[PDB]
Amino acid sequence: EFNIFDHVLVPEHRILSEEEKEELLKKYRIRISQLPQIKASDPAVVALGAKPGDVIEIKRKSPTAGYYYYYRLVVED
Amino acid sequence: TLNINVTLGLPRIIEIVDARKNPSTPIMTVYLDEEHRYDRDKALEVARRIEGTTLENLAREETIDILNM
Amino acid sequence: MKKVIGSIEFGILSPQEIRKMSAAEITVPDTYDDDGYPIEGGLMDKRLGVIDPGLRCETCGARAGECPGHFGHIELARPVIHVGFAKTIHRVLESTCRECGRIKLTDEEIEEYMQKFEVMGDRKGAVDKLIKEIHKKAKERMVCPHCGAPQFPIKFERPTIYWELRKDEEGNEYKHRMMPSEVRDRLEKIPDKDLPLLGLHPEKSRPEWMVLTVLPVPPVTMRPSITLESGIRAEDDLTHKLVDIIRINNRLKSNIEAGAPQLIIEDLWDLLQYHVTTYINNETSGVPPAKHKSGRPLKTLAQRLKGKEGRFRGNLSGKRVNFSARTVISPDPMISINEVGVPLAVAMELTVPEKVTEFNYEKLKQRVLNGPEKYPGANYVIDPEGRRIRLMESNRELIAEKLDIGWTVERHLEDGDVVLFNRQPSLHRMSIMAHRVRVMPYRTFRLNLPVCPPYNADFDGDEMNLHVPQTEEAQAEAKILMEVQNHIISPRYGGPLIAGIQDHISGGYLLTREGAYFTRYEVEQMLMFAGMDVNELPEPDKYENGEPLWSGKTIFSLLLPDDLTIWYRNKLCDEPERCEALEKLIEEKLIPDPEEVRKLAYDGFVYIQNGKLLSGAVDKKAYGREDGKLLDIIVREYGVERARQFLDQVTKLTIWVITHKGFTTAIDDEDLPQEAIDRIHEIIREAEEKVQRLIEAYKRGELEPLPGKTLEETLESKIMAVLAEARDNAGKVAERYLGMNNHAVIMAKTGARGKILNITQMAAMLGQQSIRGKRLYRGYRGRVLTHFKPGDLGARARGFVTNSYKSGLTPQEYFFHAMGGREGLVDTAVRTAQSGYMQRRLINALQDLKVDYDGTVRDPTGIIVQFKYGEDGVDPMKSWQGKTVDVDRVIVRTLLKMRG
Amino acid sequence: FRYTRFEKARIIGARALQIAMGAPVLIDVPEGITPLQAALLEFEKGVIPITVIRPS
DNA sequence: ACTGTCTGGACTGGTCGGCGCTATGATC
DNA sequence: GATCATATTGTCCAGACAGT
Ligand SMILES: [Mg+2]
Ligand SMILES: [Zn+2]
Ligand SMILES: [Zn+2]
Repeated sequence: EFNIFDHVLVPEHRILSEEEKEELLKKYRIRISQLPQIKASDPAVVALGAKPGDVIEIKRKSPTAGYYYYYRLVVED
Repeated sequence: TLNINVTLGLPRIIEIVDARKNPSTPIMTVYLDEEHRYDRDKALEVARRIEGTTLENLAREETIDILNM
Repeated sequence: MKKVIGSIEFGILSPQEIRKMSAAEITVPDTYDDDGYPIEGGLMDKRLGVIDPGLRCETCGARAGECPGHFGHIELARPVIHVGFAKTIHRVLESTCRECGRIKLTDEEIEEYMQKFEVMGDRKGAVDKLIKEIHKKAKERMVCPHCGAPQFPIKFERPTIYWELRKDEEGNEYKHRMMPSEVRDRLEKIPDKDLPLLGLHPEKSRPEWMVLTVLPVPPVTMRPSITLESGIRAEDDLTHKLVDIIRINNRLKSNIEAGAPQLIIEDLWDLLQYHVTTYINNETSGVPPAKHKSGRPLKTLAQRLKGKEGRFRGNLSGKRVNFSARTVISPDPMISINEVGVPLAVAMELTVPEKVTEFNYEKLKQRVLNGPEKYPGANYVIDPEGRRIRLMESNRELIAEKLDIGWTVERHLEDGDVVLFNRQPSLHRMSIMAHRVRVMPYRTFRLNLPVCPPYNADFDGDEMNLHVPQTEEAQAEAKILMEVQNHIISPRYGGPLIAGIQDHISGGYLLTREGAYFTRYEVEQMLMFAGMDVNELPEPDKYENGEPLWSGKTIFSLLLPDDLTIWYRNKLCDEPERCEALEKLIEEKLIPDPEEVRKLAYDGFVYIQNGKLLSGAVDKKAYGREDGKLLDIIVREYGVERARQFLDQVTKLTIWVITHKGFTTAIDDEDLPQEAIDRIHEIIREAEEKVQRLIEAYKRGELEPLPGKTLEETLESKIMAVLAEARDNAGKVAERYLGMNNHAVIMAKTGARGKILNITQMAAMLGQQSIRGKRLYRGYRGRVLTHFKPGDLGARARGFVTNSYKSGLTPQEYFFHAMGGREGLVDTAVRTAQSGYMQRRLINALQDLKVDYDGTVRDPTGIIVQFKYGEDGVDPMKSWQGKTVDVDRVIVRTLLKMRG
Repeated sequence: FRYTRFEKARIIGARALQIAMGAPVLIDVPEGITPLQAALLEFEKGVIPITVIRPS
């Protein structure tokens, strides 16, 4: 089958662990509601098998910095 | 500048920033695998598979007949 | 001390709050009597404030101009529905029990929504969706779970009419009109616990408060009354609307007290409801707007807040300011780019308040002694007590001998003062910059020519605005952040914006071209004119007839820093084989001998070695806007002050060079030999023959249709392609015979002004005139003009101008060119409004975003938009061609510096 | 540690405001200059007493 | 669940100056 | 001939909504 992550427009998506999520929240001094949101019906979310309440680490292909890290919180539809 | 059939310019950026559900004159860029990207015949048959053909464009003229109802 | 506003809490005013905050009760519709005095109990009662200068407020005791005004209240005979809350009233009525009064939801559902509300509270969209879902769930329920009472559907009719579809005894369905009193009684039974489920606050916005019982009349300061030149008072629209409301309410109260039949009561209630609805909003759909006696549709509270001329956009987000000036601008190359020419009359009117200190007591005392009529002087003096004293001839000495530490002197504008210079429209942040005041006797503003591209300002009648900061903090902010030299590089594309223009580019090309030599007198004069700090002339490059001569490259090299090395290809490079040898010589050694470089020097390849222009000529690629590599390198590697000095010197040098050498254009610059004209005519005839052959092939059916298009569009595309190819061939033929000695060709090629196509149109031909990307077709049946035969699809009949500007256009070609020009003008005048609207939308969408101290970009709520701005934390203004760091340039510069 | 343009502008504005209503200059300045010029000279001499509080 | 229909809204900034317009019918 | 109440109630894009 055609994986959703093989597209050039789709960056790598990885589910953060609990300790990784806590460290990310501590680093930026933000709550879980101050992160960008991603819908639970997103193709990347259903491909990763994530559930609402998790934080997805996105490895963007930066035109300026080469590789850039973005974080999105899974929320219900 | 205002105003195939791609209509770029200020209307295009306006449609992009306004998050239009259906952009004017949508265009789909389709690529082919190794079995079809080298020869024109495979590309032509892939295109004719993608392209939607209905009866009204195939017909030359329309005439309603009453004898056969 | 002093306090600031931390937060604003909104809500609906209760009738008790309106009664308590009211200073008087208004019952008399009349405002002024015959004598002009205000009427007690009227809308212009002195208890609500004072407008007339001789009047005194009964609530404040103050005079006009300082009394803030006081609110009133009107006791309505019957309750009325607020038009701004009608949809909310209908939603709450549909979502609540008619007799029980509770929300039509189960206890478990209520608890579930209560817990869900706390999770989604930051995003108002989630709260709106939850409210909509709760309303949809409660709307379909026809039996209240709390009491089991049956419910009926409620129909909402615009603007404030509610219908209940009750059932008769026989089962017939009839619409029952719900009066505002019944609606308010239904809304009063809703408990405070169900209010958060309905989107209302128990203490801030009760549902029953949406039905108005007391109407707060605004203070007279909110609706000022004026007198005309004929003595007739001109009341505000709100005053007339309140007059109508008071009259209708009084009539309704009198009819109620008289025991009038119910039919009259409903009619008066509907009239009062209409008047209140028009008072709240006169542009309500389904309502005839309230009209003045003359037929003017009155504007009300809703119209005073919204729109371009509303309170927000017209008075809050933007407003007129003091200490501002505006006049026509004129060029001035003699002043620096950091300076602005201020008229003496403007300078003597605008004042800057300077406090008297120990180090400026004498200067301010002299300013006070000079007076307002002697420059440099002062107009006003402020004592430490805080009062303002106007300076005149009688008291200028008394104030001057009374001056001490702590006084404020409003002296006239002097040289070196910091002011804001702005041109409208302000599309970008470079439209307002801080300049230095230069006082001039004439009546026009003076702006340096390199600063024009940031303002997009020419001198065909342009006017510009000047603003003088009054506080020390504002002056410091303008001096540090908004100075002209600090914004040479445009943050939009990371390139030069404050750069040289047409005459500077042409003068630089004339000075730095091959074979350009100047005498000792000319070199000394241009050095003095440019302000360069040169005390002795360099060694002469060559001697002619016993007189020393200096090459223009040698004079230009005095501007560059001694440790600057750069090489690139400019716009004048037409022979790459000559640049290839220079590039190979530079690459092979990396420190080429200056004698070796000059042997194979080319004007198309500019090479600067240790601040010496060994080869090349100056063009738009040197210090032009968006293309000047030398200016961009000077800004990045030597700072903004050095770049400002370089620009100020080079502009004057190029201006002197172009002024005294002689630059001109004449009618013979577009002249062409007979052979070129014959070739152009042959090309035009061949194109016409090809078009005719294509038309004949299309008529005979031999034309092959293009994929995705029919025969007509295929023929049109082929004809347009043929005509474009013919125009390109004619342009090439014209360019062949126009050499580098032509001044117009110099201007076009160097990038100073114009294009090669501009010279082509006057020399060879205009080409094909088209509107909206298609050939001209609007006109008669089958023809644009009557002079052509019907059905003619030829080039000449469809807008192909074979003539040129020099040869002269035919009347048909004149009409076609007029059509094209009209299309262009219409396109510009239409595009400007859409571009402005899109810019306003983007500005309002991204106004709050800023970079924090940790590099993140966050909204005011706290949501992180970007964990690092631009994903690399680099300002686009300081980015090298959109990249983070220009590694190759840094490596080359460091290697050259260490090996040189 | 380097000052940003906004921080430098704020410091210069605060110093000029202080000089306008007292706060004698800590360095010798030429006569007839504005308080803003005095604050700029103080910043150039590196004698400013105003510091910047940054989040931590 | 789609699909055509009804309704609401906003219509680039600034500047220049001019030219009108802001009661009426019926007693006493 | 002077005064007095009263004086009427423009295309296009996006969201919500009956109909099949
Ligand atoms: Mg102009
Ligand atoms: Zn008052
Ligand atoms: Zn109930």
